[PDB]
Amino acid sequence: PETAKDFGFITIDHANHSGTVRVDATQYTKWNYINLHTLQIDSAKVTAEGADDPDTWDLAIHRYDVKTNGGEVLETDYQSLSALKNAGSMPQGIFVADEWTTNKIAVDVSHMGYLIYAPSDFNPELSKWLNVDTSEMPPIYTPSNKVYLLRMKDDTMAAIRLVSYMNAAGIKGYMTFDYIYPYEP
Repeated sequence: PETAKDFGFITIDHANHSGTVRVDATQYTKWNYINLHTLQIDSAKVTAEGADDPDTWDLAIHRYDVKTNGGEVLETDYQSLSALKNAGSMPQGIFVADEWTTNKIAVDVSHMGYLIYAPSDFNPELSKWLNVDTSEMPPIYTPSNKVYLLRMKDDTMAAIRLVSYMNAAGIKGYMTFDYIYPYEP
């Protein structure tokens, strides 16, 4: 059995500043908004005319796509939140902001010659957490297994690591990630 109690902040550890988020991102018509500040989940429709973003959010997931709310992401070389925590040093690298896209966020795959996209923000760096090789029949799914640093507008930081992109039946689009928020070396 799988209820609504199986989605959202399924794990919260206020002492360790850690937790686990699980969202159903199988629909092409929806954004799943995550608020790491309030430990809250929300969703809204996304059409060919864009989306209705809530007043407050830190990141959003559509299928395997990620967008941030004026945030910037760095893909670290660490493959564990523990490995990052132990390093005791801020990982160096260029933080990547969102890009404005008109051909990335698919909202209608019913013409699959034609594929309808939403004009939308997109973070190409955090979305690296899953690679989908479309030149293969069927496509090949390769998770980076890397730890991502998310620097939000207020200069607070989160360390995100995708745990799974499939449910127990192998259905793709059920996204589970572990985080450290707020992350401080």
